[PDB]
Amino acid sequence: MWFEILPGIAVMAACLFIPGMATAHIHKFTNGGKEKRVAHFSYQWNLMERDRRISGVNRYHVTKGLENID
Amino acid sequence: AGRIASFLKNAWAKEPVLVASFAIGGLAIILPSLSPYTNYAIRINRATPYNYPVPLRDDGNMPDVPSHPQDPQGPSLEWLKNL
Amino acid sequence: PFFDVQKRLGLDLDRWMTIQSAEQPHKIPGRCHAFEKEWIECAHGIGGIRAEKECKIEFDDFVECLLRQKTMKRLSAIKRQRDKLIKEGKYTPPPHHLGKEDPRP
Amino acid sequence: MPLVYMNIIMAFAIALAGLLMYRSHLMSSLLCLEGMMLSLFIMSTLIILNTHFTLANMMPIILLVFAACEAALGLSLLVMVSNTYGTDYVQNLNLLQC
Amino acid sequence: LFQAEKDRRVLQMLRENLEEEAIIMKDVPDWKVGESVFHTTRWVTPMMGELYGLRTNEEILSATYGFIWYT
Amino acid sequence: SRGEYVVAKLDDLVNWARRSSLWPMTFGLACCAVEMMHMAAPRYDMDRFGVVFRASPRQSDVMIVAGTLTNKMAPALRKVYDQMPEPRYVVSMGSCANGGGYYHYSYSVVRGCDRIVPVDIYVPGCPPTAEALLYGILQLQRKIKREKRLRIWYRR
Amino acid sequence: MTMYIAFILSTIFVIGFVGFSSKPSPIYGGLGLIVSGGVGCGIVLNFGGSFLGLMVFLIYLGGMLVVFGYTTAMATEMYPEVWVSNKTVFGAFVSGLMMEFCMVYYALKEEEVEIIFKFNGLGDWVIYDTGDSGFFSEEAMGIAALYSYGTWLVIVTGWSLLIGVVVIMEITRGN
Amino acid sequence: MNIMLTLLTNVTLASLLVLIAFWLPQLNAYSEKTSPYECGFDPMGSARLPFSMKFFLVAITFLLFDLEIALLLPLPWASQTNNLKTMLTMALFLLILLAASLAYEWTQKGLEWAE
Amino acid sequence: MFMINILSLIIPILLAVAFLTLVERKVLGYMQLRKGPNVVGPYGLLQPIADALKLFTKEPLRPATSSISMFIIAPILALSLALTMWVPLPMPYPLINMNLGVLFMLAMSSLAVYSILWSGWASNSKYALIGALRAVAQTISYEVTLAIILLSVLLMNGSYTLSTLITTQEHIWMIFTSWPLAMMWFISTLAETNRAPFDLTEGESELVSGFNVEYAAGPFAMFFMAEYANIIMMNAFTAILFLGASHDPHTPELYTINFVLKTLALTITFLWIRASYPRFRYDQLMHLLWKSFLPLTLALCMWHISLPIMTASIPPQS
Ligand SMILES: CCCCCCCCCCCCCCCCC[C@@H](O)O[C@H](CO[C@H](O)CCCCCCCCCCCCCCC)COP(=O)(O)OCC[N+](C)(C)C
Ligand SMILES: CCCCCCCCCCCCCCCCC[C@@H](O)O[C@H](CO[C@H](O)CCCCCCCCCCCCCCC)COP(=O)(O)OCC[N+](C)(C)C
Ligand SMILES: CCCCCCCCCCCCCCCCC[C@@H](O)O[C@H](CO[C@H](O)CCCCCCCCCCCCCCC)COP(=O)(O)OCC[N+](C)(C)C
Ligand SMILES: CCCCCCCC/C=C\CCCCCCCC(=O)O[C@H](COC(=O)CCCCCCC/C=C/CCCCCCCC)COP(=O)(O)OCCN
Ligand SMILES: CCCCCCCC/C=C\CCCCCCCC(=O)O[C@H](COC(=O)CCCCCCC/C=C/CCCCCCCC)COP(=O)(O)OCCN
Ligand SMILES: CCCCCCCCCCC1=C(C)C(=O)C(OC)=C(OC)C1=O
Ligand code: SF4
Repeated sequence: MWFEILPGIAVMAACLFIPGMATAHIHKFTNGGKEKRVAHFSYQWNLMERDRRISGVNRYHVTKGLENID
Repeated sequence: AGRIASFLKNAWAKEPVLVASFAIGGLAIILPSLSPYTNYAIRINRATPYNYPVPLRDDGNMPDVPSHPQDPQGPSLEWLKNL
Repeated sequence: PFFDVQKRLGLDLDRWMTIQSAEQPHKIPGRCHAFEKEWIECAHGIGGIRAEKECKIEFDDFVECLLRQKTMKRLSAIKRQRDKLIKEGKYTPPPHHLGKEDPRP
Repeated sequence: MPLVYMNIIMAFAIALAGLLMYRSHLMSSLLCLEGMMLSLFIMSTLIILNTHFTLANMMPIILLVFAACEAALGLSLLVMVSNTYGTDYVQNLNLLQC
Repeated sequence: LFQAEKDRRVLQMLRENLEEEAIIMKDVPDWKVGESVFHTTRWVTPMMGELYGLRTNEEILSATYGFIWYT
Repeated sequence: SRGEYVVAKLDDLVNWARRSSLWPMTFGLACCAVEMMHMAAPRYDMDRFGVVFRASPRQSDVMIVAGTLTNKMAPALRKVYDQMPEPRYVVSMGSCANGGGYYHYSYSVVRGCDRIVPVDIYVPGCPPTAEALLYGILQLQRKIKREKRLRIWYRR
Repeated sequence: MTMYIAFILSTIFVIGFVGFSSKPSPIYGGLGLIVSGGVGCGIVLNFGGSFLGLMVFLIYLGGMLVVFGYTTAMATEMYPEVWVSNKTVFGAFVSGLMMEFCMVYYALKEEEVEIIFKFNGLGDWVIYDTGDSGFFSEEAMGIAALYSYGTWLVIVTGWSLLIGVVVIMEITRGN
Repeated sequence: MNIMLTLLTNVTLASLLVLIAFWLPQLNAYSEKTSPYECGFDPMGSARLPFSMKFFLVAITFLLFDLEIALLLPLPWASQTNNLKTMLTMALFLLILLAASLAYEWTQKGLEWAE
Repeated sequence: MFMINILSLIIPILLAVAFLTLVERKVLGYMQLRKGPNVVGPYGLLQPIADALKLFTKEPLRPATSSISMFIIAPILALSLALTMWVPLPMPYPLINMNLGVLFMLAMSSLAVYSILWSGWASNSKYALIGALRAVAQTISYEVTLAIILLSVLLMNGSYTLSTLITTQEHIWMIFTSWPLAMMWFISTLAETNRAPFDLTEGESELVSGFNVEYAAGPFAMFFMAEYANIIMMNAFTAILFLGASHDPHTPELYTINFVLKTLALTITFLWIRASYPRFRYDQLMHLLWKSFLPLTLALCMWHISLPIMTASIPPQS
């Protein structure tokens, strides 16, 4: 044997391993190394637009801390 | 008594699915009116601040209106923490 | 023809939905709340025949808010003149109107 | 008015003209009725969303409900017509004149 | 703070539009710069077309379809 | 030559794919089919070779004529053979399909299924054992492995 | 002006309406209505109506499916007609397409009052509201509000549905 | 924007698979191969002849029942109102009417297929 | 970069689908006291590749009586929708983050049924027509109960968003609170994907091949891919809905492994059920869904509306 079913099953597992993990990595890669912001409502979108506007680079994921208020 | 007992026994022996469906439906209909926690659910819904609380203009005649969030006046959710 | 049962019994069967300035959920306002409020307060109690005349300005403002025809006409005229000036080179759009604006929060 | 409003109104007009001009089958006329209902849904939804009439958001849903009833009604009638003639042709419905 | 910032941004965009329109519509004989289409003098919430009419396509797309298309 | 090597490798790949995935039609006539049922039984397990029965002639690759072909049935057998998409193969199983067998001199029996359709492999026996049919199927696999369509096309 | 996606979607909406309005075999009418429903769902989504567009699309699928079943049962012919298999159907289809083209061309090239009023175009984006507030969806709130606010609508709708069940069962009795 | 791209990619991949399927192999189509299938023989009648549906009443009822689901979809959002008593009453009323319609059709032999 | 994500979603699903066919064959063989594919490659690992290459190098034929446009369109619609169904599923991050993911999934499923209907009708054959009408009957049987079960389950989630299901099941799986509905839901998915004991659209022992009887080579392979992709998708949806895996935001791979294992277990359960039971009658299926599943579904919907109000456990995010 029955364990001879295990190889093929394992193969399928590896395939199903690829998508989700891939998405996670890509989100981090394109989002500055942190999870991509979720904007289900207009307030979150307004926050993201404000971060993009004040970044100075046109990237919402560039964060400005207390070092920018002189 | 005996008539409804025989009817319920026949229904349980023959259509248990319908008996379970009617039991669950009747419980769902009648139980919420007997529950003490429904008012708590209403209060929890009422206490969620979806929109901005617009301040009132002080006229010197509002003893029950706080002048700051941390003032003792106004609604308090000490009850919600312990729930 | 119209048996006003709601008014007689104070029932409010469907009056809550007739206008856009009537107690929306979560106090979410209509797009033209102020114009319609002004028109309704102007036209209240004086009858339809008189309201069609003495409250025409408020109704016109409400219709303009609803459909925005005159605003589109003004914008179209401004854009047409902008295109005409740009084509022959008399006017150049400023940097902040071409995507090089210094943005603000 | 935007061009989308004109396109939806023209869709309603096309569906009405298709319903009013009868070919052989009756199911086609019923489908034209469904299309008219869909166009009305789209128009009302667009207007309500644009105006931000919040309480009016439930209006299109109710519309759909009665659309179903209408559709169901039509289908019921079609069955009997077929059961009488074996076809859903409209030219068989000529026993009564003016 | 967001309300104050939004107010300032909208007013600044409106003033930029008004100044540019004053530049463009100078040759027109009977054109008033910044003339309202409403009889009432009270503040009217600006339309998206008024705010972003004389700007680029990308800004208009972001202002209109930015939130709806964000997934 | 480079093209010669390319067409040889492509022929190898296509032949391997076709012989490693053989789907015979669900089609039997008489006693021989019972032995075919025993070839799908756990002891021999034709599925372990990639051989899968399929009911639709459009989804089948092989036809195993397992039984006597009567005059009343010959049009139906030819019809379901013609509706098989190509490439397609035929295996003749048992004496009745090979040459008529025990009913050779009958008025109602086709004296061999090869009068109706071309046959690739002849499996003898009345009935052949499931092992004999498995040997015939593997021989058909080897015959498919020997196919050289793309080389012939390239040499045209 | 921006990518005119809504205009293209509405044009496909009209095209599907013409497709099922020329009245070919009801199979193709149902196909055209499915296309129109999906495209209208896309339009409503583009204007912010996710639930309504999804709901209408969801409602039509299955309703059409019931229709497909009914067409196979009582609305079939030996040679079902398509838009190119008949002179009447093809003529109606072509006339609808050309009327839509004429309406569009008279619309975007000039400001003329076709039936109700005139239009200039400039894309739908002009008529937006730039409202910036909320941790919720306005459409969701309105739909949710029917139980609390619309008690009368719920009552009449439920009564109508129950009576509709009774009515279909009454009609299909026969005898 | 992303959803349109995803749908376009899916449709394009499926169409390309169809093109590869129809253009790569060698096609030898003759009239006998492409004939309709009825397991050994020519079909007697057409497949476009009327095919009686014995569950037409349940099919019509599904249309109404389908409509009921749309009303029910808004319930999760609704459960967030302050007047929970009215919302609960309306939801229970709608479900009770749905159950009553089901019972009415069940008792009058409406769920039984035609003979 | 987003195109790379689309490809990284699409290709592994297809590869997984091909391997699932091999896994089904071997599991059925070992449940039937035999072995299954073990000759083509080590442990039969190369069998799906041989199957695909054989199918796509075989001639596809257009039936003489068929309607060619719908005949070609139907497999494309089936496979495209099967691929599209995977985009909102969070593992633990979705490719597309939708406010209403469950409703979009419901709508997509409805669209999938039409492909079976169109292929059966365009085949212009009697068995294909019987299979198409059986598909119509199946959808009528299961659709309403499936939607109401989904609504009842999601009443505890607070929203239709798929990712919120990860938050709702942070401490216990949802099945512990909705194990009755779950069982019904499971059966519905069996009816929905046309899987045994509800494989009535194909019906090999009755309708030869059912709706896809005239299809051959590539279009048939595409229908097979769509069916198996839908199987894996529905098992993944059930795993997300009822078996909530713990998610650590700094290590999503743990959630990915947990989710994949749960989906694999559910798919193997599907194969087990196919190997265990006979076939229903397509009127018996409708009678089961309407006379047994629907009263219980309505009663449990009433119960699950009342339960959060009774116990003051209404979920957030109106
Ligand atoms: C990339 C996506 C598009 C293309 C899709 C195709 C995917 C790639 C194809 C995968 C190739 C793997 C197949 C090779 C398996 C061979 C196994 C080996 O055993 O074969 C032997 C010898 O091999 C064969 O002679 C030839 C197979 C090798 C094919 C040549 C390589 C060509 C690859 C080119 C790839 C290009 C793909 C098309 C892209 C456009 C003969 O053994 P066999 O008789 O069976 O077994 C006897 C059984 N016993 C042992 C129990 C007694
Ligand atoms: C005069 C004779 C009367 C009897 C016969 C009349 C036939 C008509 C059917 C029923 C009469 C209509 C009366 C119902 C009006 C609905 C509105 C009213 O009831 O108020 C509601 C009170 O809710 C009650 O619970 C209504 C329940 C009564 C209806 C349920 C059963 C009765 C209908 C039965 C007949 C229908 C067909 C038969 C089906 C079996 C909502 O109030 P509330 O939510 O606080 O505040 C709303 C304001 N907010 C939004 C700002 C907060
Ligand atoms: C899975 C995702 C990845 C897939 C990626 C690949 C996608 C490919 C799409 C499908 C193509 C592959 C299928 C097979 C190869 C194509 C050959 C055929 O389809 O085209 C031939 C093209 O022939 C044309 O009719 C005439 C040839 C001349 C074309 C004129 C174009 C201008 C060229 C003039 C010379 C100048 C060069 C300019 C080019 C840059 C027609 O031959 P035909 O017999 O029907 O088909 C039978 C094929 N058989 C034999 C293998 C079974
Ligand atoms: C009060 C709660 C109500 C609201 C919740 C209800 C939820 C949904 C339930 C109602 C759905 C509709 C049910 C309709 C019942 C019709 C029964 C019927 O007519 O079918 C009979 C079978 O049923 C009967 O015998 C008649 C009714 C018998 C009793 C059924 C249950 C009635 C109530 C019993 C439970 C009472 C309350 C529970 C108490 C539990 C004990 C403490 C015939 O069966 P066939 O399918 O035709 O047979 C074909 C094979 N030869
Ligand atoms: C304190 C408050 C609590 C509220 C009450 C909650 C308690 C509820 C108690 C009862 C719940 C039971 C729910 C069961 C759902 C319906 C069961 C049923 O009755 O259906 C059967 C039929 O059900 C089946 O047979 C299923 C058919 C298909 C089976 C294929 C799979 C078999 C099982 C595989 C494993 C299942 C795994 C489930 C969970 C999976 C993980 C998600 C009816 O068939 P008949 O005997 O013919 O009756 C009709 C005449 N009266
Ligand atoms: C998948 C399990 C093994 C399948 C075997 C398929 C055999 C197909 C031959 C048809 C047939 C059947 C069904 C059959 O039952 C039978 O016995 C009377 C025959 O005569 C021997 C047959 O020819
Ligand atoms: S060859 Fe022998 S065993 Fe086979 S069918 Fe003929 S008589 Fe029966």
